[PDB]
Amino acid sequence: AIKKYKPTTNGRRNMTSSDFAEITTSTPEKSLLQPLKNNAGRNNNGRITVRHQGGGHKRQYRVIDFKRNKDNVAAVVKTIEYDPNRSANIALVHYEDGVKAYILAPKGLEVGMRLVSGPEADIKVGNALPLENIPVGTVIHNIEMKPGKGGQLIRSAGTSAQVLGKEGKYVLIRLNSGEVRMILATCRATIGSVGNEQHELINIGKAGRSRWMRKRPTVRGSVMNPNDHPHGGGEGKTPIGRKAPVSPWGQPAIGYKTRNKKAKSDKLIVRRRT
Amino acid sequence: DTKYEIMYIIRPNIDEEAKTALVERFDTILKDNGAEVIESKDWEKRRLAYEMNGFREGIYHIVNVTSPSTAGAINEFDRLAKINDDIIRHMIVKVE
Amino acid sequence: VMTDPIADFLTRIRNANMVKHETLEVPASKIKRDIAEILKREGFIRDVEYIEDDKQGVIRVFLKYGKNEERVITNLKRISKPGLRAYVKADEVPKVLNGLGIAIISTSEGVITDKEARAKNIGGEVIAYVW
Amino acid sequence: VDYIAANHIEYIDYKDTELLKRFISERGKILPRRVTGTGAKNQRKLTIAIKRARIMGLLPFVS
Amino acid sequence: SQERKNEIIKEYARHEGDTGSPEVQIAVLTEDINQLNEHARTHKKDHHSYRGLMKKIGHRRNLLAYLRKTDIQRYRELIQRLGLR
RNA sequence: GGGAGACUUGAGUGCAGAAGAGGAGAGUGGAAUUCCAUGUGUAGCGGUGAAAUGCGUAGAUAUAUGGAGGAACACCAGUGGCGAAGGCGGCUCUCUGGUCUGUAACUGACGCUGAGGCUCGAAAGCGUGGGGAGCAAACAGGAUUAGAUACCCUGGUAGUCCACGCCGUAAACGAUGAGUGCUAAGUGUUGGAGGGUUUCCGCCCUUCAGUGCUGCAGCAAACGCAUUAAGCACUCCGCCUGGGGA
Ligand SMILES: [K+]
Ligand SMILES: [K+]
Ligand SMILES: [K+]
Ligand SMILES: [K+]
Ligand SMILES: [K+]
Ligand SMILES: [K+]
Ligand SMILES: [K+]
Ligand SMILES: [K+]
Ligand SMILES: [K+]
Ligand SMILES: [Mg+2]
Ligand SMILES: [Mg+2]
Ligand SMILES: [Mg+2]
Ligand SMILES: [Mg+2]
Ligand SMILES: [Mg+2]
Ligand SMILES: [Mg+2]
Ligand SMILES: [Mg+2]
Ligand SMILES: [Mg+2]
Repeated sequence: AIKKYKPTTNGRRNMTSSDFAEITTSTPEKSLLQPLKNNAGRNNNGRITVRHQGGGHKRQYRVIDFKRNKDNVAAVVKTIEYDPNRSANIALVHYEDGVKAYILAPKGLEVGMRLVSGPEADIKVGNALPLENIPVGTVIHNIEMKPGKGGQLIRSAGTSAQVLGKEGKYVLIRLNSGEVRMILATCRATIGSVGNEQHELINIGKAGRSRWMRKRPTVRGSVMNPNDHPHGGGEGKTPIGRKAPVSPWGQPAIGYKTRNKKAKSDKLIVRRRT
Repeated sequence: DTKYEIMYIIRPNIDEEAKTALVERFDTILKDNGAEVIESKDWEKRRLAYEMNGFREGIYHIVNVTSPSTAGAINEFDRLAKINDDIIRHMIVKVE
Repeated sequence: VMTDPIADFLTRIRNANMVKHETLEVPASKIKRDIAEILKREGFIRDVEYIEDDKQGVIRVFLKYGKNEERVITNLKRISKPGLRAYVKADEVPKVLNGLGIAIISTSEGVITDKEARAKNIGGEVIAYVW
Repeated sequence: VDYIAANHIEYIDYKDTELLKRFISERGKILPRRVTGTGAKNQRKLTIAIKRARIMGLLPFVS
Repeated sequence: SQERKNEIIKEYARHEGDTGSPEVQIAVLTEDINQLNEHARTHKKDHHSYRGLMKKIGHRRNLLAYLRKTDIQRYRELIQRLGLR
């Protein structure tokens, strides 16, 4: 659940966080940890390519098994663990042959559940099947766009998609965004929705907490100089003073669609949203 | 215990052996989940008063069962019957 | 729940008397018998009899109507109530209708009428008026 | 006359479509108990059975 | 459960065949009260059923008050057996 | 009134039965509306007292096929049922309260009322998050009119639905607190019980508890109430003391 802090200090005032009740351990799997460095939004050129990133707490990467292609044996859910890299929680699972792995923790997952993967897997929370074997109307997550590539869609905490129907070699899906699109039936997905649904309700509370989470301050263009931002300049506070608000590079910021107009996936996208 | 009666409609197209396999699968579901399948019969083959799932015909199969009320056999049958495509419509009613 | 069987007795008599019923029946209690016999010997009620059952017994009262079906008992009134008790000293004993009616009183000398109570010069609890 | 009473059947299956059909007007609508002469208790039981039959397709909703 | 009710009746019966008695009635009321508390905790919004529970609680308290008024020893023994306050 | 006993009528339990839109949770069925897609098809459709807005030649309405999804549950249906009140109507299942009728086995007054407290409490409203077909404050346009910030018409946001949490008010009414006992009949109908018949179905008689109507005595200012009292009585509680100000 969400616990709210008493207003002992102005910073602490109105702050909320997760009780982490579901989390069952604080000892990640040494076998599956990998190092990660904070790129701080800088590319191989070393230039800041994405602003407002850097700093914050050090993290170790956890190797998630988005592929879920080990259909030989069932995996028993050993623990539910906190993952610094993703909004959702992860689940450590033991395969009966001794392979350890991490998966996204679906809503309702419990220690001891024996998950299965493959066409014969039953329609149970956490099981993974090719999209063709999933009955219509099912709620799924961790969808992969290309067979064997591993789940890519519907992985944030609390998100979910729904299977709407079949056609040809594709399966109709409503994504978390509400977009309805076709996806190759041979692709896999996991039954259920991503747990930790409460994540969105957290109130960060103070600037220092954003910094912990690796968000550097965001400066409004309206208070920059003309050579810095299209909105910069002017005496006193100023309105936008242009045809429309624009990014620092002049791209309109309100309502201007940026999807490629000749995208190859327009053939597979049935109904758009967002 | 409580006595239930489960009448469900198999799509008419189904093969005889496929129908038999489906019937035994669902009977096994009930038994394993904790019910006592005291009777299972192929009641009739009838036209539907109105088209159901685009079908005007179907095979009505009856299953009289008696299970502890708390047992989830009835609930599991509902889940699996709804998922399965062969069965058009299932009715589970308490019989006194 | 019933809280004053004495008042209920008086009201049973009043209702039966109003409709001029010949008889009435009540659950039997000592004080009810005392009131019934007082009325009997005062001539208000024609007759009294007692039946014994397995609950508490029963008392049956035969009403008295004069010639031309005239009602002998004008009315009954409960004086002392569970909500408020009414106790009268020897000199405080009342007269109902300047003596034409009677007042049933409970005393250490028993259940007696107003005339008897003042003759004995004792007070008590004014159970009822009758006239 | 309460046909159900005369037949003396205290259990009204929602499968006896022949039994149900004698209590619905054309178009599939249900008849009043005042029309059919039946009792109130059996009328309620008939309503439940007819509705169950309709949902399972034994009887028509309309027409 | 009727079977559960009968077994508890036997356990707390004052004498053979004693169905109605402060002890038996209070024990049965306590079991149903505990059972119905679980139901209410599961169904927070079942206000009608909850009023039934409150009536049961009031009835059991009345029986306990009567028993404590009449026989304090039986009252003490009963609260000890049933783990009541 | 106090103490020690006794009793079973009140009260409750046991045992055998009855009905029910009582509550909660999760599902599920059909009609309809709206919208979506595509046929057919051409000039209007829609609406009013009359009109116009509006939609339709970017092909509408209509029309057939489906698809989508929201909401309400036609027929049954009934001064019918259930709930303490608010209120509860598609069907299924899970959980669950209460009520009534028998029997008389049990306890043996354990009961009534109940300030203060606590719980529930239509609609509207509020917070968070969902959902959103229809309807519809606000609002837009067309009419009416002296004016029309309305009635009328075309659209239409919140809301109306869900989960959670607030809010605690209604002509929340039977404008009639609860408990108990007593006091003509007649006739409907709900759920049981017994008997006398009846082959069964069924019909006659008795009775328990509801629900109506009619109607004695009595009450009432009158209107009317009348075993479902506003009659006859007792217990407890809430409340009233000219109108306005308020
Ligand atoms: K703060
Ligand atoms: K995290
Ligand atoms: K900023
Ligand atoms: K500026
Ligand atoms: K199905
Ligand atoms: K019940
Ligand atoms: K709201
Ligand atoms: K009647
Ligand atoms: K004044
Ligand atoms: Mg940024
Ligand atoms: Mg500056
Ligand atoms: Mg510039
Ligand atoms: Mg500027
Ligand atoms: Mg300025
Ligand atoms: Mg509301
Ligand atoms: Mg008020
Ligand atoms: Mg009656």
